[PDB]
Amino acid sequence: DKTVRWCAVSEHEATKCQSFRDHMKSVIPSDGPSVACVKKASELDCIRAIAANEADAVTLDAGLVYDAYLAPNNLKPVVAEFYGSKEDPQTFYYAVAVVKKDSGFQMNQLRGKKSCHTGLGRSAGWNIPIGLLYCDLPEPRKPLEKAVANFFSGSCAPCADGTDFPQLCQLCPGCGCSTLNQYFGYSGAFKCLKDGAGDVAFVKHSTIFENLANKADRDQYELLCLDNTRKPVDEYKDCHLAQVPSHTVVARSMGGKEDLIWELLNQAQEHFGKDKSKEFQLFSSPHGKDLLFKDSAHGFLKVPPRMDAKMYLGYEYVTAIRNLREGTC
Ligand SMILES: [Fe+3]
Repeated sequence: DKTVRWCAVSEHEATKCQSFRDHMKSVIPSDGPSVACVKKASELDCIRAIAANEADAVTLDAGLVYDAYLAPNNLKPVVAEFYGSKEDPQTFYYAVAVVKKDSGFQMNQLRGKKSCHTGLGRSAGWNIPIGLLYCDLPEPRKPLEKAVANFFSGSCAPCADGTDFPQLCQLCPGCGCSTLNQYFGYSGAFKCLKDGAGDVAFVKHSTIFENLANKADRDQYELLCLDNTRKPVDEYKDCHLAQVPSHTVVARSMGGKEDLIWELLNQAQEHFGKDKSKEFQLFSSPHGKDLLFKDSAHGFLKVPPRMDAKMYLGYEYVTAIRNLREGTC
């Protein structure tokens, strides 16, 4: 029963945040918790702000959860999104590589292609695909951006430094790290492919389904599998790059209001979860896709007491991330 300062990244998320706040007021008693909205330019800024006691919560892709746990931020995950359905919640998802039908190349022929990424340091759009191509990348592999810029003949990697690596923002000038960059995120990375700027988009299994309603439109796309073959977008379970942890809401390790955060989100998913309301929806919005939370999420699950980021992500994934900034071949 106090205020939770939610960190909204840019204009769109801010708008949804304002709606979230108002609708919650109309249904949460006077002794219930409330939402306040803080607008930031990026997720990176949100991490700082929470650590500096300027905000209290923000949902992050598991890839960014690692950087949020690192000093001097020291944030911890408190609430996780789950996908699939309520009967059988999936606390993970599939990273896939989407391409257009008959484009003519396999996984082993990516050098020279144009790639569309959700964002720098993110699970599906960066960490996984780059981790798999790592050794096939040219040297030096430090900084990593360098190698990626030289592997592909241009790409869109939101949040990257366009000054230092201009090839990385070739498909999306500036490399905007928010929805203001139309090619940002899952659906942004997909549009980058659909519009014809890129040859491959690294997103999740639900992305194409979230964007193309007709099975006939989806039939014009395919998935690149690790065995250098292609498969239909609905056969992602046999044709994906990896399984990664679900997105999660992070908070301060000290005086982080984890109790209020859970109390709020739990009431939120009950009143405005999937199919629960005509006035407001927590997992969709006329203002855009994946705002504040993923459209593909069906609810939340409280993370076990005082769990750290390494434990949440898993040693295998943590290990994958570490090598990404070091590794040999
Ligand atoms: Fe993600």
